[PDB]
Amino acid sequence: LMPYFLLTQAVRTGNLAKFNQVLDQFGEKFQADGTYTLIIRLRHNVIKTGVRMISLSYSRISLADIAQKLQLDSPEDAEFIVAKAIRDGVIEASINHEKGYVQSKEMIDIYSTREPQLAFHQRISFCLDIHNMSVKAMRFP
Amino acid sequence: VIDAFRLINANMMVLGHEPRQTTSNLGHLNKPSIQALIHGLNRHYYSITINYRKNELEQKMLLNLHKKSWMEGLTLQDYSEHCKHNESVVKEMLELAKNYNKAVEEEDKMTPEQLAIKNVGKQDPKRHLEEHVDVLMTSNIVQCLAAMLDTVVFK
Amino acid sequence: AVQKVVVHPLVLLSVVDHFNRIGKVGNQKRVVGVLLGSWQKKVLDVSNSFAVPFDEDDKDDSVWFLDHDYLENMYGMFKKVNARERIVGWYHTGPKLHKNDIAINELMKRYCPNSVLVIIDVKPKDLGLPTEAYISVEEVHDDGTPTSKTFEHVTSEIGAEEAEEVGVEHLLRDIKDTTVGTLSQRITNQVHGLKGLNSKLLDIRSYLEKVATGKLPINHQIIYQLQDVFNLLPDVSLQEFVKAFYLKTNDQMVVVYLASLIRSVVALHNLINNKIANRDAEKKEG
Amino acid sequence: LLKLFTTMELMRWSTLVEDYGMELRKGSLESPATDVFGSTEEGEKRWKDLKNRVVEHNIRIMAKYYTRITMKRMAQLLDLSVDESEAFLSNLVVNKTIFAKVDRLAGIINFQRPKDPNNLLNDWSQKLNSLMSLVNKTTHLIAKEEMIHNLQ
Amino acid sequence: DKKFHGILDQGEGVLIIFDEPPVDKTYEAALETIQNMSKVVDSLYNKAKKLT
Amino acid sequence: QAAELFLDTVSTFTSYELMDYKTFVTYTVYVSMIALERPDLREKVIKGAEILEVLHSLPAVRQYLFSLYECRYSVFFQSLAVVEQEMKKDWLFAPHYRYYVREMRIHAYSQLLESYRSLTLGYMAEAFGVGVEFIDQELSRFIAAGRLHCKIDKVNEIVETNRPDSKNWQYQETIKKGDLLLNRVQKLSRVINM
Amino acid sequence: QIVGEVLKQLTEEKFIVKATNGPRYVVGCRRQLDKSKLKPGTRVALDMTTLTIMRYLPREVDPLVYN
Amino acid sequence: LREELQLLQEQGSYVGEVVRAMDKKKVLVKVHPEGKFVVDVDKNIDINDV
Amino acid sequence: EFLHAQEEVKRIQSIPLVIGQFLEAVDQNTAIVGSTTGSNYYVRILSTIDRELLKPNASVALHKHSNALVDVLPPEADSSIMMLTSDQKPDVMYADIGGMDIQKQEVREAVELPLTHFELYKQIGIDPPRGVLMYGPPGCGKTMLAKAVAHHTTAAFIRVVGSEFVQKYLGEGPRMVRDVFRLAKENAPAIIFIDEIDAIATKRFDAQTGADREVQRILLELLNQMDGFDQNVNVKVIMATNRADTLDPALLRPGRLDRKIEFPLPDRRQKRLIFSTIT
Amino acid sequence: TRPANHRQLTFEEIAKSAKITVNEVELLVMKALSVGLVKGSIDEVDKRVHMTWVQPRVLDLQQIKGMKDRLEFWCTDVKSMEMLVEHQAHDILT
Ligand SMILES: Nc1ncnc2c1ncn2[C@@H]1O[C@H](COP(=O)(O)OP(=O)(O)O)[C@@H](O)[C@H]1O
Repeated sequence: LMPYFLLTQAVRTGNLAKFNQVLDQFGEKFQADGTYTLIIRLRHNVIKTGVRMISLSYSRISLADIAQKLQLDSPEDAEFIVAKAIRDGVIEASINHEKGYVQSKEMIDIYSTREPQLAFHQRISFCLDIHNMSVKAMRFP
Repeated sequence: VIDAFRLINANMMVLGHEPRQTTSNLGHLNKPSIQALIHGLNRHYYSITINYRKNELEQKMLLNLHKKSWMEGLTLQDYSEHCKHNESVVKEMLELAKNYNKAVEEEDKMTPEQLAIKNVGKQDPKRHLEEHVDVLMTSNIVQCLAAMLDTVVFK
Repeated sequence: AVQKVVVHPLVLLSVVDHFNRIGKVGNQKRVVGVLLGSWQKKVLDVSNSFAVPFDEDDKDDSVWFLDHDYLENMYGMFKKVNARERIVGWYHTGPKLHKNDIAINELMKRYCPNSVLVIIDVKPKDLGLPTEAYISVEEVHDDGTPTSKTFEHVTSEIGAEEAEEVGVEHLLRDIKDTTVGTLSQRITNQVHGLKGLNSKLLDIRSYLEKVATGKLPINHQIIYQLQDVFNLLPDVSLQEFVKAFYLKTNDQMVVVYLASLIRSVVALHNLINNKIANRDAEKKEG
Repeated sequence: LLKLFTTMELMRWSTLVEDYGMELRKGSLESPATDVFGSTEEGEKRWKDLKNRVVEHNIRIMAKYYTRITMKRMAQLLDLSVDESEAFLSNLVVNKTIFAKVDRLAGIINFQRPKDPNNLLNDWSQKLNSLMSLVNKTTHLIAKEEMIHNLQ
Repeated sequence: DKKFHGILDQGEGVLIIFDEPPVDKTYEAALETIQNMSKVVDSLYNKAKKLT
Repeated sequence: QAAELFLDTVSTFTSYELMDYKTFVTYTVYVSMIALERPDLREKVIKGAEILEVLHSLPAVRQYLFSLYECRYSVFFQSLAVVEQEMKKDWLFAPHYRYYVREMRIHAYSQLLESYRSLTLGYMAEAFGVGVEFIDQELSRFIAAGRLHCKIDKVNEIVETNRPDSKNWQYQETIKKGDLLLNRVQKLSRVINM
Repeated sequence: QIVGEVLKQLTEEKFIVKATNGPRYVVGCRRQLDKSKLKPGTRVALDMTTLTIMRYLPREVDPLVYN
Repeated sequence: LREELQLLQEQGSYVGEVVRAMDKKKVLVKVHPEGKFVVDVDKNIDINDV
Repeated sequence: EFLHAQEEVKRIQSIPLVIGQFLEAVDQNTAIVGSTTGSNYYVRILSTIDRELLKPNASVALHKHSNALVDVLPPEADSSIMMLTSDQKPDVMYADIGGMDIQKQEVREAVELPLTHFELYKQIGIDPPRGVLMYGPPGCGKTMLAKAVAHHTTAAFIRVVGSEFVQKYLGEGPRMVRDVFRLAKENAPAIIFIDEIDAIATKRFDAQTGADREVQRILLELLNQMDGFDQNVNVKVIMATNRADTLDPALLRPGRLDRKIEFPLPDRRQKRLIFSTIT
Repeated sequence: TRPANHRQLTFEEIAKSAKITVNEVELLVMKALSVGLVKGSIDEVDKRVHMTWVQPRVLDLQQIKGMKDRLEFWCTDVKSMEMLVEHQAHDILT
């Protein structure tokens, strides 16, 4: 996990050369585990992960600023990346071809207080199977 | 209590006493009171069994009409006293939190039933059972369903 | 003149039995007597009943007879045994009311100034109504309408007599008409509540339809004065749900966290305790 | 008195000085009126005391009628400018007479207390029970009038 | 020091005053019940009886 | 846990154990500063007469403690750096990159931006030191860390905070704890049926 | 109806009442006896059978001294 | 438990301080409200059990 | 059907109950309660309520016609009034008293136990005093130290009032001592202050006259409660008396109360100090 | 006619209904509140008047079909939702 820790730091930072070196150093075990094809995929999706974190960080971030932050050096590539992030639905960052506007959040609506209970009311479903297992597992002799 | 008996003359006792005749019906649920036993009444002859004329056109009339709750099941009562009731419910179950806490560190390794009998506390697992929590849960959902049912009626 | 009346669960069955016992030879379908009780705080209550044989003829509804001397002797005996009891009104069966009621009310009002009429449905049990109350108001039908009888219904609610709970519980002892089985009982409470709402509102819709057809006289002067507000009251605006998006949904989600989870945890605790006991018993049995 | 006491009329004192201001110039006796308003120094002080008195009266009656009123209209109704209207509006609220909240940048006011969701659903339930009672009363009324109307 | 109820919107040069509803203490009380009824029981009991 | 059992000013010796009573106080001040920003700490440590006396003994220690209490960031950051430098010369240096100055300013920035909605980066920079870019990069780093509940409008250089209501923030806490306990009960569901 | 003095109010519906001679009982107003106006030390009428207070009563005036 | 409540409607059991245990299944007993009350002995306890 | 039956049997009257003070829970399903009129009879304890509020000698609630244990009242002070929690209220702080000291060093010695120091009572091997009797006239106030001290170190203060205690409530006199002791035991920072002992409460030179035996029994139970205290917690008990000659030796003997303090007349130099403080 | 269906009584709608000027709307709605025609909130940013009536009058009994249709609409909605919740509750009521 020490190179994995450095991989996590590289993912957060967004740099490329540093982790490419350590992959060349200790990437053989990753090949043995069978994730080296994914490892390269993370190496080139590091910018995607950085965009999500910085998009969660900022309200209206400049397309030039995000390009400089994640080493894009191109306004068009930055516009494409945020285009590719919104179409994946991972983040809510939108595009305004004027300067790159992104909407903010809003107050809590009808279903925003109800989506936890809707996704968590399976508690009784666990309760019923626990009771049913007890039904199966209370043999007296 | 509606107990009926008969006074007897002196001849019934000198003959075969217990004037209760030869049958196995008045011996059903025949428990005369201790003060009745030491008095002659309810002891001289017998205790009379009681029955109620629960005939139909009379009993169906009583149950249908007297105990009347027919459109009163549509009450909503979302938070008339329930916001503070939920505050009390949380506080009571916070006490259950401490009680169900107290239990998990008792939890001794000597057949905990042995510990439980001599250290009863009437905690959430023992006496303040899940049924009380069910009562709180039923109260919440009933107000929920009533409010939601009328919400979709509101069209 | 009374604001409202409240009927006890004390006289309804007595009237029905009186109908049954005097209907053996009198098949007029018309049972007429007096209801006795008390009126203290604009709330009228009935505590005793009595039936008198009573015959009718359809000719102008003016053929009848009663036993007034016996009925008056009953009232004196009832007042002697219980002073607070007084004749609060006179009752007649046969909800299809005829025209002799005005003559009966005029004769009996010497016992009660605000004479009232009561109809008991011995055989009918339509939805839950045991009886209906009637107040005599002939002080002009309306502002611009001709003269009429216009016997109106003073609001009636079934009261809660004391010391009869013991008897009724012992009597039935089979249905248990209480909130017992809270979840299932409230489901039944929701069921017949919807049944009552659907039946009564359908009756109101039928009345509006029949008013539209005009086959019956239209009492619109009170119908629209009472139903217009009912219709226009803004219970359909959903923006107050928008303002109260968390009307209680916060309490809904805590109950999910703190009733369903708690039930799951305590059930889980019971099972794992049983599983430990069963595993130990299996391993240490021999 | 009949005009200026009740029914929440717009007490535009500019109109009142000629509609009901005749007591200043000539009335039946006009001797108390000249003592009150016909005086020079104390009369003009009482004139100003009538001028404001109708302003709080106009604010108070507007409170129970209009929830949100634009700043220009309220100032015109108070016969003053924006700053003078807001100054008196501040004078009422510091006395707890009215429940008023103003957005000074937007120049918009509100007089309704924010309805807590607890009591908001309570009045909804009370509205529901009022409807339920109306159903019961209408059902008894129509069914019995149905019984009278089919006695044929 | 929580003596006032508002937020200072310097961008608009204003301060938005909001009437905070304090009846929402059920929220925090519920969380405390969650914390002191679950953490103290599930970890301790089911780590002691790891084998079942 | 440190502070709750360490504000007790009952020393076994007048000047021993932790090298002094003055060093005992400096540990108290550092631990308290990591602990909390500004609740009624005026009635917890400031009301402490022995506390006020020892800050009279140490003016520099009194300087930043009052600077945090007065929320004057112009002197706070300079004094906060001096605090970090002093902690460097101390063997109790374990929070070398977590809780010297970053955690305290996280409390300070949270204290500052709360009761605010949109405070400009340029003016908050001069009110909190100098180097508008330095504060801008500091805010971006700390927002990425997770705290400082706000967002930056870079195209207009504004700090638009997002403070949840008492209902909203607390409801967020419940759904987080709901996530943890669902993870717990699922683990317990694994414990059963095996 | 037996007469006592309510020592204290157990709950909103439970009231601890001392019989002037015998033991303290507790009673409870049924529906409309205005439990708010009842105070610790008030005078109420009780019945060993009806289980409740049927009506409330003010105080005394030292009659021998009064006349 | 309901039957226990109905039994306790008759005060249930009465506390007595046993003093003298006579041979003919008789114990004098002392009761706080009144005092001595000579009575028989229950079936579950013998004469010597007193 | 059986969930319905289980919800059917739980009626238990659900009706206005009564109070007969509980004596002690002998076992489960068996109990001994004492009704207020005496009539101590054994009852059956339901499983609904138990040790969670079933403290040995606290006032409890019982069915009206059944007298069965249903509920227990937590509060004990308001059962017979006799003052209540005078804590959390500065009436006369401490140094603002005009009486200066008289001694006030044995009183500060008395407040040492409320002022923690019970841990310092051990280790150091001291046996701290438990009962302080002040056999002084109304000079120095004789309650300005009890109204203070309770606020100097935050502690509950109860007036008790001995004259009120001796009344028809002689049967519940033992019960009220148990209740007030439980209130004291509930709050370790508390002090019991009893007044007017000399004239009425268990005078020893004058023969018993009617209800005097009842007063002696009440003192006997108060002695029982103070012996049951046995330094379990840090509560303190102080009686204020004008003359301790008539007091019973049971309280006067060491081992129950030891510290005797006399508060003399205004002490002219102190009297001028009292006037200056009051003025 | 509109049971809160159109609860936005804008100035233009008021102008259509009463052919009155803008300044007279304030007096007209004032007298409406006094008599009892409309008792709802009166705004001016959007000029919205909330709709409550407590003084009913003749509803043109020849046009009773409108209220009959609305009432039967309520009947259909209530019965449909009652059947829907019954469908969701066959696992308890059946
Ligand atoms: N500063 C003070 N110093 C001394 N006595 C005071 C002071 N302030 C008030 N007092 C008096 O002390 C009195 C206490 O009286 P009381 O309690 O009846 O005496 P005892 O406690 O002996 O029965 C009060 O009446 C009050 O007037």
